[PDB]
Amino acid sequence: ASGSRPIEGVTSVAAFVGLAPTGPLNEPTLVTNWTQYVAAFGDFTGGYYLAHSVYGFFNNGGSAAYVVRVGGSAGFGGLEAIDEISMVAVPDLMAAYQRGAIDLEAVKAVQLGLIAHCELMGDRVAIIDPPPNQNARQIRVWRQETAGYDSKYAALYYPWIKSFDPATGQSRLVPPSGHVAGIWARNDSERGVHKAPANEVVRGAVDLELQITRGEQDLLNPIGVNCIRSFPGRGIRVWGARTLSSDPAWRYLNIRRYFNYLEESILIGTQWVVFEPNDHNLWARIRRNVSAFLVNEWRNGALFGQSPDQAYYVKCDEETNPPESVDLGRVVCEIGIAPVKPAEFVIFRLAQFS
Amino acid sequence: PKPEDVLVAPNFGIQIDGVMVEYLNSVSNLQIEQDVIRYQQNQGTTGRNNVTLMPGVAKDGSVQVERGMSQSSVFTQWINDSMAGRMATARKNATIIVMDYEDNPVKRWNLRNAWCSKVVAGTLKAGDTNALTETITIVFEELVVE
Amino acid sequence: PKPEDVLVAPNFGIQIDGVMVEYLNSVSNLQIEQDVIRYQQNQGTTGRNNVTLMPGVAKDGSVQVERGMSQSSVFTQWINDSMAGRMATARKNATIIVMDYEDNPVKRWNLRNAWCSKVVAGTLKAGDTNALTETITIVFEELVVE
Amino acid sequence: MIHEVDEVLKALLKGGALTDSGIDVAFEAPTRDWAARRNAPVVNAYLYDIREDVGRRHRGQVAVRDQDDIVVKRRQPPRWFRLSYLVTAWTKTPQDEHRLLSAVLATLLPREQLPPYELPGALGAMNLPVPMTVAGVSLAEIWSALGGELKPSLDLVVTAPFPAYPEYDAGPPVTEGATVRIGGVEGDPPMSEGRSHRPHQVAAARAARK
Amino acid sequence: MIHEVDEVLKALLKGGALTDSGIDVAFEAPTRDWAARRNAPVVNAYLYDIREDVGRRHRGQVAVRDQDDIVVKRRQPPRWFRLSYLVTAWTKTPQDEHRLLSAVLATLLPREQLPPYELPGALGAMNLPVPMTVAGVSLAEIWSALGGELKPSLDLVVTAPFPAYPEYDAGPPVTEGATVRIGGVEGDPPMSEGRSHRPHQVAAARAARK
Repeated sequence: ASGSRPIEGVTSVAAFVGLAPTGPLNEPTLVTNWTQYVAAFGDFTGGYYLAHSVYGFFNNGGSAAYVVRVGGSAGFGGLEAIDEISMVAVPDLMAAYQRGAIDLEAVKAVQLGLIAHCELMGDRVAIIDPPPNQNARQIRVWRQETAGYDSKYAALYYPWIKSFDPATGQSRLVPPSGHVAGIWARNDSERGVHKAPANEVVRGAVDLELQITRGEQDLLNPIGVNCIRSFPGRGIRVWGARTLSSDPAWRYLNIRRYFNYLEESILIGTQWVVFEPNDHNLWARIRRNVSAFLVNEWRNGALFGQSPDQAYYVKCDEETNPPESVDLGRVVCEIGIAPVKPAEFVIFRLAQFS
Repeated sequence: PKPEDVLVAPNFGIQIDGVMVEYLNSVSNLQIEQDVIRYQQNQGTTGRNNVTLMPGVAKDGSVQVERGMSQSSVFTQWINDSMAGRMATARKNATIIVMDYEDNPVKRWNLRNAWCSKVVAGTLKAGDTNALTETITIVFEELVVE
Repeated sequence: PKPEDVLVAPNFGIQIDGVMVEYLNSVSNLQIEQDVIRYQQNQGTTGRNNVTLMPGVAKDGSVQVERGMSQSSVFTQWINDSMAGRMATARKNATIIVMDYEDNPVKRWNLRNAWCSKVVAGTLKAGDTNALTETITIVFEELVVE
Repeated sequence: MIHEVDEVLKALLKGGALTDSGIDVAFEAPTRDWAARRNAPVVNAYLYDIREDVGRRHRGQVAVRDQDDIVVKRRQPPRWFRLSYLVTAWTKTPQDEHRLLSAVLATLLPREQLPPYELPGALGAMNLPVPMTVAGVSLAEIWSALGGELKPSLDLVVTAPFPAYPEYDAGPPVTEGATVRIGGVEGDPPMSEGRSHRPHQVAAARAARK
Repeated sequence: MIHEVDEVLKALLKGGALTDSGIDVAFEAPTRDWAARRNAPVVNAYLYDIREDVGRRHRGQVAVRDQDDIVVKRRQPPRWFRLSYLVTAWTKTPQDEHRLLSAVLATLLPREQLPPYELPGALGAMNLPVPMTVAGVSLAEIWSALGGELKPSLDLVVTAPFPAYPEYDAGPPVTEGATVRIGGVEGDPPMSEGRSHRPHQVAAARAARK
C-alpha cells in the first residue's frame, strides 16, 4: 500500500515505558484494548503506575498503544523502529523515585534522554510528570532551576490525578500523563489536531493532590506548566496548552502537534519516491499530491485563508538544484501553512449605564 | 519567447498513481466549468430592469482516455477494485500533461480523487481493419489546471 | 513481450453453452459500467463546498450479435425456449473471446445468466446484393472480464 | 525497414506454396517496357505508396529500465506506416496467370500478421507483430500513372512500426528519500530543515520492490 | 521564406543519419527527362504546392513595444503557409532505393517541429516553431501532372510562418494623465475645465508600472 496510495492524514498511538508483572521484556507490544492488555501484561498486582496509566489512557479514549516493559518484576531505543507512535510516557519513573531507590539526578537524566529521543524521531512529543507532594512555588523552582528543560517536544502536567485501584479498593495517586495522553487521542477523534487539547475532562480522575488557584496559575502558566483544575459544574479539566519551550513561536501545543502531524502524514505518503528519477515529473507528482492533501485541511478550517493560495503554499519546483542535493539522490519540498492561535483568555466588561 | 507566441502540438501524456498506463490514443474534452446564476429584479422606485449573473459552485466532470486493446488489464483491475467498494485504493490522483516541442510539459490538469466508472470495448467486426479500441470513463470530483 | 506491447487484432469468437453457434459477423459494444452517485454538501463551520462521488451497483446489459442467417435456427430455438417460460434451460453461460495472432485466447468476457430477448431479420430488398443478416439481442445479468 | 519487409515478402513467396517451380519475385515497376522484356513467369511486388497509420498512433512517455529495475530512459511509442504493394503475376498464358494469382492468394491468405522471430534483425528488434492484409479493399488511375496496363492485382498492405524514439534521459534515482520543509506562509515562523525518511522506511521501500 | 525551408531540408538530409555516403539532394522536377540523365544515388525534394493553413490563422492587433515598456507599433499575427515536398530516392537497384527511402524516413521522423535555433536568419528571426510532418496522408494525378512515373514517395509538409506587415503606428503616450469635463446635457450649467490627474496619481501609476 506504500507504492500506490497518495498522501493521506494519519490514529494516535501512545508508547508507555515502565514496569509491569509478566509480559515480554523490552519488546514493544501493540495493545488495542484493556482486555488485550490484561491478557498480555498484568493487571493491578503491584506498586506500578503502568497499569493505572494504561487504564486511564483507554478509559479516556485511545485507539491503540505500544506498551514497553523494561524492568517489570512480580528502553527508548526500542521505540525508534515504530513510526505510528505520536506520544510517550514513563509512568513508573516517579514510582521508583518515591521509594528513594532512584535519586532526582537519575530522573532528570532519564527525562533529558526521553526529550532528546523525541527530538530525534521528530514525530512525537513527550509528557512530563513532576515529583509528587509539591507546591506552586516548589514546582516553579523545580521547573526553572533543577529541571530547566527547553524543548519544543515536551509538555509538563503538574498536579497528580487520584484514580481508583481495584487491587485495594481505594484511591491512589498516579501521574496524569497516562490519562492526559488519552485526552489527546480523544481530540484526534472529536476535534482534530488543529485544536488545543485544553478544555477536556479527565474521566478517570476522582480528586487532585492540590487545587490550583488563579493566583498560582498566573505564575505557573508563563513558565510552560499546564495545570489540572476542578471547576464547579464542570468537573476536573485540563488548563493549559503550552510546551516546555522558550521560543515564542513554538509556545503553543496545538501548533507543534499540527506541524508534527502534517510532517508525518507527508512523509508516510511520499514513501514511493525512493529509487524514482529526480526529474520534473517526480516534482510535479509531489506537488500535486501535497496540494490535494492540503486542500482538504484548508476546507476543514484548520488553516486560515480566503482561498487555498493564501492558506497554504507548496514549492517543489527547481528548488532541488542539479549539483546540490540531486547528485546526493535527495528531493526537497517546501510547504508553508497558516494555523490559527487559540483564545486563552476571555475578557468581559460590564457597564452600569445603558 | 512570449508565452502566447509558443503554440501547442498534440503531444500529450497521462499519469495515474497506481495504474500503470504509458500511452493513450485519444483524450476527450476536459473542461473547467462553473455555474452561472441569473436573477432578474426591477429597480424598485423607478422600474428599470436589472438582471444579474453571479458565480455558483464549481463542477466535477468525467475525463475519458482511450487506449488500444492489449493483454494488459490495468483498467480492468481498476474497475474491479471499484465495484467491490474498496475505494481506499480505488480513488487515485491523475494528471494529464500536454507539452510543446522539446518535450517540456506546458500544461497540466490534475484530477483529484479520480476513479474509473465505465470500460467499453470497441465493436468487433470480422472485416474490420482498425485495431480494437478500449474506452475508459474516469470521473473526478475536482479538476485543477496548472 | 510486454502485455501492453502486443496489440489485439479483430479476431474473435463466441461460445454459448447449449447453443451451437461457431462464427459471427459482428458484436456490439461490451460495457462494464457502474452507477455513480453525486452528493453535494457544505461544511457546517466554514461553509466550503464538498461534492463527493461514490459507487452504485453493477449494471446489467445486453449485446447484439449479427450473423449471416442460414437454415440453422439455434437462436430461434433459444428464443422459443425463453418465450414459453422454460427459463431453467433458457439461461445459459456465454463467453466472448478475443485472441492474438497465434489464435491464443487473450480476453474472455464471461456472461452469466444470458438468454436471447430479440431476434431481428434483416431488411429484404429485391435488388439487394450483400447477404441478408440476422440480429440477436442477448441480456446478461453479469458480465465479468477474465 | 522497407527493405526488411521486401526480404520478408520474397522469402514468403519463394518459400510458400509455390515450390513446384522456381518462380522469380521482382520489385521492378511493371511498365510496358518492363513487361516487354520478361520471358519467364514472374511475380511483381511493386511498392506503390507509403502512408502513416494515424489510427494506431499512441503518444506517451514510455519508461525504459535497465537490469536494476530502475527507469533510465524515456521514449515514445513507435508510429505505424502502411506500405502498399501492387502484386501481379506475369505468364504467357492467361489461364497460367490466373493459376499463379490463385497460388499467390493461397500462400498469402493464412498470414494475417507476422511473428517477431521470423522477421529479420532490424524488423525483429522491435518484437512487435506486423499486420499483413491481402486485397483488403482507383486502380485504373494507379496503373495509368505507373505507365503500365490494367491487370488483376493484389493490394498487399504491410504495417511497419518505425520507432520514433527521442531517447530522452531521466534523472538519477532518489536514494536518500524525500525531505519536507514546513513553516509559515507569511514567514512568521522560520522554515525548518524538516528531516527526511528514516533509514528503516527506505530499507522497507527498497525491499518491497521485489 | 521558401529559400530557407529548402536549405533547412538540405542540411537535415545531408547532416542526418545518411552520413555513410555523400548523396546529392536535388529540388529538380522528377520528370522522365530528369530521371533519364542522373547516374548517382540522389534524393529528390520537389516542391509541389503552396497552401495557407487557414486553421491556424489568428486575427488581432498585436502590440509591439520598445525598451521603455510602452507600445509603439501595432501589427498582425503571422499567417502560416503549408509547403508540400515530394521526396523520392533514386538509385539503380530497387532494394537500394527502398533502403534509401527507409533511411530518409528514419532521419525525418524524429523532427516533429523545428526549433528557431536550427532555422536560418530570415526564418529564425520569427522565434517560432516550424512544424514538419512526414507522410500523414491523389498521388497518381500529381505524378501524372509532372509527367513522371509513379514511385514510392514521401509527402513532407512544412508550416512556414509568413509575416503580415501593415505596421500601424500608435499615438504618443499619455504622460499628463486624463482630464474630464462635466456639465449639463442640455447645457444649462456651462461646461467646466474639470482639472486632471494629480501629480501624485501619475507618480504612483508610473511606479506601479514596474
